[PDB]
Amino acid sequence: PHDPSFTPTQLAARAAYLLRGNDLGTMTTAAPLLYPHMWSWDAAFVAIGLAPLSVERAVVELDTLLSAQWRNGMIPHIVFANGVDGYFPGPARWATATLADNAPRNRLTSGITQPPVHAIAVQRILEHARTRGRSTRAVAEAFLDRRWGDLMRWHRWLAECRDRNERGRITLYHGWESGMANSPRWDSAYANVVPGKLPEYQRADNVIITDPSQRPSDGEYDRYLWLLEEMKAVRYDDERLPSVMSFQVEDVFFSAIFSVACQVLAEIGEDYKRPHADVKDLYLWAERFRAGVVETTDQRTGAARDFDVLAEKWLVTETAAQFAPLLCGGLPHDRERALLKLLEGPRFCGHPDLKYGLIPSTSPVSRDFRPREYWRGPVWPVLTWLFSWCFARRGWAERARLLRQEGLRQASDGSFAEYYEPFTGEPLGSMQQSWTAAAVLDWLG
Amino acid sequence: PHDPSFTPTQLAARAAYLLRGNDLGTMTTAAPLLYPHMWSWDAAFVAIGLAPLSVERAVVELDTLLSAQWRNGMIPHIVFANGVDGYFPGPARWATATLADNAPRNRLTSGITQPPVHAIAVQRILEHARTRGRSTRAVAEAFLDRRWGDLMRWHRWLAECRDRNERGRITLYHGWESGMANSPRWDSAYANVVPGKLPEYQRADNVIITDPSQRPSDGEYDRYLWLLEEMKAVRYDDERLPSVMSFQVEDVFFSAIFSVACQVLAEIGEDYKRPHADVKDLYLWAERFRAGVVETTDQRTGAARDFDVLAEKWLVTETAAQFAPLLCGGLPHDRERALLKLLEGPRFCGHPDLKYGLIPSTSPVSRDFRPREYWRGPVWPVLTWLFSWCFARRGWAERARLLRQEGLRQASDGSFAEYYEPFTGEPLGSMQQSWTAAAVLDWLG
Amino acid sequence: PHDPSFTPTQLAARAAYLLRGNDLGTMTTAAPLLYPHMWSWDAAFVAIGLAPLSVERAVVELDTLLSAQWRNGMIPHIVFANGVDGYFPGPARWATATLADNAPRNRLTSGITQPPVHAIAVQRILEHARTRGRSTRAVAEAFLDRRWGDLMRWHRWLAECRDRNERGRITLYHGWESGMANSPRWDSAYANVVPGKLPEYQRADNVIITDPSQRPSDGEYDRYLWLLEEMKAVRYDDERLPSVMSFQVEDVFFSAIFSVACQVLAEIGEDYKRPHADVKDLYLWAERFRAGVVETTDQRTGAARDFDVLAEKWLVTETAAQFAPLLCGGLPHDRERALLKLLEGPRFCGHPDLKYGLIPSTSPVSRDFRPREYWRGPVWPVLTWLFSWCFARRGWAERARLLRQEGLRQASDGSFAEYYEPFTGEPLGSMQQSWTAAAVLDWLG
Amino acid sequence: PHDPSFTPTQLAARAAYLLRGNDLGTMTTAAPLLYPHMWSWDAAFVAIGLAPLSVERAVVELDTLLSAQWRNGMIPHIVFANGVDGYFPGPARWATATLADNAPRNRLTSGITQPPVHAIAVQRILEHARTRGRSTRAVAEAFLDRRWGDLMRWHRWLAECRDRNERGRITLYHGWESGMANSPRWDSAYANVVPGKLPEYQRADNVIITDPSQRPSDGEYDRYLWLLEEMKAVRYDDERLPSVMSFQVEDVFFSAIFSVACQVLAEIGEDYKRPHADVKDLYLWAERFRAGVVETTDQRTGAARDFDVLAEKWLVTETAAQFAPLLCGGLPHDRERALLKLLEGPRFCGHPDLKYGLIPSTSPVSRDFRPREYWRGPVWPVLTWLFSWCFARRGWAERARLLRQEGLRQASDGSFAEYYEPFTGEPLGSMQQSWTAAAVLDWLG
Repeated sequence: PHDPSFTPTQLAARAAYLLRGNDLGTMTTAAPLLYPHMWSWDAAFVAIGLAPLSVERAVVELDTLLSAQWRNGMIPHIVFANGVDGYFPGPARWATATLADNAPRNRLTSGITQPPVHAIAVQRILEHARTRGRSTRAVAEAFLDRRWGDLMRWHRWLAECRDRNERGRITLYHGWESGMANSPRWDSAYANVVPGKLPEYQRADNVIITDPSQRPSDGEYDRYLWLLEEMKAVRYDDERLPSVMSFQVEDVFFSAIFSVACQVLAEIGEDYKRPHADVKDLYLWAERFRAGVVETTDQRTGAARDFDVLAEKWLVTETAAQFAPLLCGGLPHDRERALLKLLEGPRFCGHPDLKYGLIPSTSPVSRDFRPREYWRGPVWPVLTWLFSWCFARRGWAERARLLRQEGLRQASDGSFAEYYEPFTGEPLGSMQQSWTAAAVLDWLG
Repeated sequence: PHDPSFTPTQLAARAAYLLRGNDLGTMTTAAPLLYPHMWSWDAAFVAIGLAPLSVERAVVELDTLLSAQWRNGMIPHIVFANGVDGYFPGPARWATATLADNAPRNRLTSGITQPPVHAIAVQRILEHARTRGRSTRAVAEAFLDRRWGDLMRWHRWLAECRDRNERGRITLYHGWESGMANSPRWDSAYANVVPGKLPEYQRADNVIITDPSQRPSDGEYDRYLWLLEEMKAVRYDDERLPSVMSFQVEDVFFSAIFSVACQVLAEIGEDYKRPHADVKDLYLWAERFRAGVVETTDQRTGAARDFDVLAEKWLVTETAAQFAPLLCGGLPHDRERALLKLLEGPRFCGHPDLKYGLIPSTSPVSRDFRPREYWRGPVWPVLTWLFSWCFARRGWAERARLLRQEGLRQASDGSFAEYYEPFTGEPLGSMQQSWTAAAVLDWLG
Repeated sequence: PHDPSFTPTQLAARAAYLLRGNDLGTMTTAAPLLYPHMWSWDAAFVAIGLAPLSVERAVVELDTLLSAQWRNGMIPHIVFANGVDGYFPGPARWATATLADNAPRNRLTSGITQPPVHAIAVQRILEHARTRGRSTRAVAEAFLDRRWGDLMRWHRWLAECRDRNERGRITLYHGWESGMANSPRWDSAYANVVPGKLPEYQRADNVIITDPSQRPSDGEYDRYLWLLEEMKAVRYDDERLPSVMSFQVEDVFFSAIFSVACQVLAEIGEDYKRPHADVKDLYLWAERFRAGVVETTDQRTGAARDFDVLAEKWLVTETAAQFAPLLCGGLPHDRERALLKLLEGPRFCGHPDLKYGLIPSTSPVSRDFRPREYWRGPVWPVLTWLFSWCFARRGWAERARLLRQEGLRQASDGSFAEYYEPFTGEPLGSMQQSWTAAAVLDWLG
Repeated sequence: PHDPSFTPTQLAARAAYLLRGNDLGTMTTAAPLLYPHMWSWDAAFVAIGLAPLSVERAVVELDTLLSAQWRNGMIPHIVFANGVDGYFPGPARWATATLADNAPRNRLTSGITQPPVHAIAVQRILEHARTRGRSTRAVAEAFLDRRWGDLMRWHRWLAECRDRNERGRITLYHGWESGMANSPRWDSAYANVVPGKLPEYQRADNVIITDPSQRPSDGEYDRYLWLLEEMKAVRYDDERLPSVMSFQVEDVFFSAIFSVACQVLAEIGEDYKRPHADVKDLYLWAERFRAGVVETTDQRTGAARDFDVLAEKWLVTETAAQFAPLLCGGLPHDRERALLKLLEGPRFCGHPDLKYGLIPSTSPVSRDFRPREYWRGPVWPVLTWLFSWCFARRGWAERARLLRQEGLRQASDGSFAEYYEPFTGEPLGSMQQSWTAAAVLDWLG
């Protein structure tokens, strides 16, 4: 009654209870109903959440994801559960099994990608395994033996096929590949996507989340689904997409995560005596994408910009993605101090009306801000976790600690919500969201 | 490496992870492999462990158990999982579905009972639900509406059919009904059980636990299975068992739990406006069994004795069951002080070689003590929990706290072992034992 | 910032820092400025708070108090610090050094008493000492050897000199002896106190606490100080007080504390082989004062009434002292259930406007309620602690737990306030109050 | 009992109780008896430990130290408490009041310096203050206004007067200035110190710590005290010390601490708009002393060497000071990996006989190792803390976490020992050492 929050032990227990409850056997759904399949970057965070519970099962989560890797190295953003419906677009709509030459056999997947947080999950698994003794280390090391090549092929596909011009930024062909479907970042690029005759469909997502203020609009879904038509028309061929896609953007946040992931995987490579050529390529990509991210930045504030490849235009918006350079490093000293002032100030974590000192997905002072509407404003625990972990890696121990503390305070209601209203703290999106439980589990230690 | 123990949050998370992992859907197995079905008093403890995680699912656990209640009110000690093998004796051996007129329809069960800890689980569910607000209170109250009569019929069957002579002690027809299969308590009664021609069988339990030092002997299993033959021969008829059973003992520990359970259920009855006649009967039974327990006690030490009904003999052994009167109250002041001195002294919790200050199942100084052998010596987390909870209810806050603290220290290895070696702390029995995880979850709060 | 509360470790650290900061050497002040001397029941709580930090120093605190015990057994409510000013009435006003035949030599004290919580502090010291090993047990046991007789003389003085008619209730000659100066309990007795020629004085308390809404009025202080004149006029002679005092009340809360303290001290005496005649007397007094408390109770609600000895009338008020019978036991079952319903319902802990689920000193629905005014409404951490500890000793583990949880939530601001505003949680009275820090330290474990 | 360790809250409480117990008013002694005055780098750590308890009192600690700063900027290593005896050499032996032109007025101090950890304490005070709201921020900011210039003069004195040749390393004229009196680092330099006519003296330190195995030898003390005679003979004149001192070493650990402290203080200066010329000088010194540390390093292992200025030779020893480059950064990637391998391997934290995974002051495999003898082997909580904090600032979050976890495990006995036996965990040196309590308080959060 007086305090509906849970203690740290109750919260850790409920988080673990949730993760096991979303386990289908060898894959964990991203949420019970809204996302009843395996999503790529959710699966990485699920592996992080499972590592304190079972290193073996955390490795299983990544093995399942990597078993769905495309022939060319791409990790698709959905690995569909066998016989499960209730998410749209589902496998019939993607038609990758029939159309895509590089699609896996004996797995059904989507035909687009998602950010490469996977190396970070591998590091957390290895860190847990090393505290657990010989048998558990052997599990994690056997996973490295079995999957190091697949991880390399994933990073190599990103570096070679989504950065064809060696600019150090990743090109996306769908806003879904950013992880942030309706971010204001993509609005001006989506405005130039004009659907042709689009085959009939009915959304599933807003049958589960019925409050229209919390999900994208019908007109946005028409553009999301039209881009699918464009990809299917060229049978998901990498070489043909640049010629046909109505949406081609360089995603600076994805690019910064890739830089970090390359550096992380390179250090794993050195510690576990992987091939020197692989380690050298990883360090090369880490520096290439760090530089690519820095090249986008405002010289006064450090804020990173996305780039619309079709319009040949920097995309200037006020979202959390602006803070990409903080994740990967590389900014000059003065510019990074300015970027931190922006982060901590009244446009983001310093905004006087926020319930928690956390990073809203869109600045509350932006014209684009909508406090309930998915990536247009709400506070996302997954981002809080990713920022806190990257900040700790930068050496910003107190900044990381504060994000963790506020994230745990927000999460102490036990809803494990997908995102939270930034002013009232109301849980929004799906409840029982796996990567929110995973963030809590990793934080609580 | 240096410290393989888990933090309170890691331990709570792993305990919850385990409980959900043993969940078959509407019943939780007592262990993954050794006990791959629902056991009656394990199910009560599972409900206690689930209450901090999901009041709804805790209620489901008790609903499933009570759906298997016999027509006469008996709660059987096993509710078998549909299609699951691997425990022996299984349903084919009991043959209750074919033979027992009072057996449930559409559930397969054993033909014997187990201690009535269920009311304690109901109290813990209600206590959790009241901290969680209106909707959760409604779940727990709807369970009371739906199951109060079944709980009454359970207590009434114990009081009327297993205490036919109104002595205030429960008669058992199998040592398995005590929850303590090979306790030294039953050795002299088992010595008078002479098997006839016993149908061939092969144990399953020692295929899973292969160390022979940790389980009962083949000769003990022959007697356990012969008693089954005696019960089947009279088709599990309550009225016929006293005439045919080679094993008839009054179990003072079971009797003390019943007294406590009656008092607990009576208080629930008063708080939730149940029928006055039911509450009055519960208080009557609570006092009858408190007196029955006290009547067994040594006048100098307070230690409670079991009674062999066939031999007409008090059973004097040195096991944790001696402390029955501490659970239910009723001893004169001087005698209870003596009993506490026995508990805290060098024969039990004070023994100088114990790794933890916990109650061994058999006194280490007894000729009967075997440090690995099931109920002949090891320390059982389930007993630690039951003693700590009953002690707190007596008002012995520090004694309860110390048992909890030592139990948590012992459990901090994360094996969730069925029992522990009292000197080395080695985990024994089944790992991943559900009621050990439940004790940890309840303790950690 | 977004949440100014302290973590448990920060709170425990700050509580201990405070207690050591208030240590003058061999006595701890009750607060830094408002109460810059040793008060008797504060000193008991200080000893409880010191026990987790230093058993030696906890023992010193009680040794210092008992060194000021009067020749007849009375423990006076203030032991003044040598050469310290800033509290009024000071030693000159009491004039016990010169007037009181029973006052101690080479300590300056007041001339009235306070509740006998001291045995509870001895129990907590012994419980800590027993967890700390041999040298620490030796310290606590030596304190018992040295002070058991003084503790007996304290209890004997209460039983013989403040319960002259063996009614099982303690008579007070000053409202200050209740520990609750301006409780509504005493208003009708104080209305019959008419000061004669009262020597001029200036208050000190409201120089420190200047907000007039938080302290008693000048008119009340005139009565407090006039009662001192009546005592001085008979030189504090126990035999003459009944003939001259304008204020003579039986305090049912003090009486219930005394019942509990006698039972606690008797159990200590048994455990440490103290003289049997002493233990027998303690148990006799425990039951006499239990019965005396029960005799006062409302036949419907169980609520305990104080008694005005001069007016020969029961004093019916709506304060926390009504709950005296819950501390010591003795109510018939049905009436204790009614009393608990009153405690947990909308007149006390269930009042809908309370910030915390805690017991206000006066019911918010009473015409006497004043949310800021000392004992006329505020929530006192010292009472939360006493009720929680007594409730645990009754066996009401969950009720005790809930009081401790809410008390720790309230105290997490780190002000260690004397009392708190019941609706807003505003800290009131002296900050850095020693017994509030002691409560927190005992709770946090 | 079965486990004498304290819970986190009990430990935090006892640490704070200790720190307040060692408070003389405006300075905290480094220990109760062994070190009954203010030491300079202890005072910095005391301020860190006080910051979670009282930002005001933490600031006072540094104000008291800086009030004893010499005219030339030097912070002396002892500020003597007025009229306190029991440490030798005391103020009479140093004779700085009468001989040293730069000694402060109305403070008594020693005549040598100690490592510049002070900026790290300022950062922790500011970080706490920023979580506590406006009044507390005002206190910390006022301290910066009042003392920024003194902090600059301290850093300037080190950079200009103890690095006269701009080598980026700090020259010591006494092994006591390293904070590590009897480190094997200094043995070959001390072998070239030949006392002349040394005035008679009696040690005080080994009257308190009487076990000869835990303190330096008489022969070492003769050399410590003779160096004082050489300084007094030139009246502590900075310009004359190079011409007369028999001990002149470049201390690479002190140098690395100075690099870190300059970087930390420069960031503070930027954040609080201090003069730009000061910030520029601080960053210049941070990089100069980083480079100076790196220049000393082994080309295979990265291990840092001290330099004997008189012998013009690198000092190669196997102590924790080898790890200086991990604190300040600057090693090439491959050599820093080698240095981390040395730290985590069998010569240091991975030695198989260590009770805790912590850094011994001297390698257990070195011929110089002595497991009880002050800096010749014991594990020092102060160094665990410094390494953990510096490692977190490098971004090595898991390495920092592991040091803190093991440090808290070691400290959970509550002795707050000066140092610990590396194999048995036996507390050694002074108990109730202030900077050990400070480490614990900072860690527990």
